[PDB]
Amino acid sequence: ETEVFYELAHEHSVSSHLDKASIMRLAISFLRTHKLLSSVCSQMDNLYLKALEGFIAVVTQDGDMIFLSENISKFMGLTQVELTGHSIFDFTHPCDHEEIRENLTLVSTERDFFMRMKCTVTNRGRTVNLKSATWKVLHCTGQVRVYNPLLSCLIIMCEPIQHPSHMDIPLDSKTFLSRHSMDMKFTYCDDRILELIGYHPEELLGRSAYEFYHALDSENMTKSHQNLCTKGQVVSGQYRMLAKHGGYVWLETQGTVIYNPRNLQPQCIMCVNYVLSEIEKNDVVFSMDQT
Amino acid sequence: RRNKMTAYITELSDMVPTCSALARKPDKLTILRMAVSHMKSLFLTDQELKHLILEAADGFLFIVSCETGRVVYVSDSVTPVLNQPQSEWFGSTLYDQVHPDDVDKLREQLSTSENMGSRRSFICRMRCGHFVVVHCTGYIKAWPKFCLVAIGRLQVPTEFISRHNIEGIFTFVDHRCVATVGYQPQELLGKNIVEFCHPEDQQLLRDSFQQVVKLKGQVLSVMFRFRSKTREWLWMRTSSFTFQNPYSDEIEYIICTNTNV
Ligand SMILES: CS(=O)(=O)c1ccc(Oc2cc(F)cc(C#N)c2)c2c1[C@H](O)[C@H](F)[C@@H]2F
Repeated sequence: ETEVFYELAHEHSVSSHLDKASIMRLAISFLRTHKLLSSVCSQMDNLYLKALEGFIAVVTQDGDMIFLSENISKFMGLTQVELTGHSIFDFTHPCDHEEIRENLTLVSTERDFFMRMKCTVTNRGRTVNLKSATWKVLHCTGQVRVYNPLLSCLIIMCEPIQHPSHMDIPLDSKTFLSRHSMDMKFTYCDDRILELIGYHPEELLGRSAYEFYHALDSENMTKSHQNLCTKGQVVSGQYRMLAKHGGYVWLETQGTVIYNPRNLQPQCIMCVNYVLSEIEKNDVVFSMDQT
Repeated sequence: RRNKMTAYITELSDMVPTCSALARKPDKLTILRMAVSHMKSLFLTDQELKHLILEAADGFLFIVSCETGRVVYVSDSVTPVLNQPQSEWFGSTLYDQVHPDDVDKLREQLSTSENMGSRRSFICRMRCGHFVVVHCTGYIKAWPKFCLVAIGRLQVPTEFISRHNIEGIFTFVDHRCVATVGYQPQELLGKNIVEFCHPEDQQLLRDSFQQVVKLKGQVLSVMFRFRSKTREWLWMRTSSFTFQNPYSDEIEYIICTNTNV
């Protein structure tokens, strides 16, 4: 009989009943994952994935998500069982696909990019169905590996970027928010900037953020803006902002395109800015502004 | 559409050497029973997911006390991420393992006043070998008083660079200019670059500045005599190009790499 199709111990109140391809896809995917894990390798299985602010994904060169961590649900809504064994392209924005394809290939193995993935969870923290599929930007950082006709894998950690409006995470004294126009000019900034970088918000309003970028950084910062506009969210790399009276502070910024919800239009870019350093080289004057 | 289930079973058999250890696939029902034995035989394993996370993000797990910061536990991935034995981390406090100017963000995040199972996500500089930037995400669990459980992941003078308005005024100079032309940065900022140009070469540089603007986005390299602080005409290869806003395309500044020739 087909009671063995009710009997596959897959890594247990969910190994009991599964529907159609769920039993098999999961199993083939598990064994392929173990095959890679042998290649990589050489209790506390609940702390690791409750500390992460993202999920782990092992995706093959064909594009198969042979492994998805158990927490994908907390960030994506879609379950590990709904997706394991399925193709990355069936759950990612099509206009991102080619990028994903060149990140799956082959010789630096490090990978850092941004993709858009289907999401059936909602802001309050309650799940929804697949017709109700929003796009969530994931920062994906990992390695592509060769393992065994050698195969090839992409082990990535996929983190969501918190929406500036909605966040239950402790905000630091070293984090401050700024609002900008599409022309990258400040339209608002926090009171803390003075305490941290030395500037009053009044003297930045109307000033484009390119005025304050250290000249070595501003092109890597346009590329990050050209990806926040293409994809709606971004994490910058570490950058230098000239301080009010000499020097520069180090920053990392999570950017988010904000849409006017009445006309569905791009209104502003909200930027959560993280101060990583104190003023460095205050003895050195870089700009005309700081004189 | 029946292919899917068939390929599935040939794929299943192709994934195990003891299913390639037969002349042919056993009965489809028998194949399901055959695999059930292999699946039970041996991915929730702690040790596997730790290495998956070190693979993906190059990060380690650690638990410190909120009250003192003492590292109650550190996983062994601290050695590959920070070149620091667990000897150094275990039996110590995270404060002495991070940059001195970060101990404050550290206490702020380690606070238990307002937030238990609360989340944490900060960035600090941890000592290695020098400090490295570390993204730290975690939560707070009961010690058995309070404890942060968290993952920390690692992540990625011959000339001087200047920025100018299209007029030619230096609106930015990097610190290297003292060793190339002898001027302190403030002695250049606010002045025009033609001021330091030999009067003979002045129209050459003056023409390049208009050309770089019309030749938008593109580099050209004029060569002029630059007046030092020590007053001596020094040949100077200035390669300039236009930088423009990626949205409005309005020219933000001219970028010049002044290289002594
Ligand atoms: C690339 S980003 O992280 O999103 C970013 C990061 C920083 C941005 O502006 C800022 C904000 C700030 F606090 C200091 C600086 C500097 N220097 C620039 C901006 C962005 C966006 O460009 C947005 F348009 C704006 F230009």
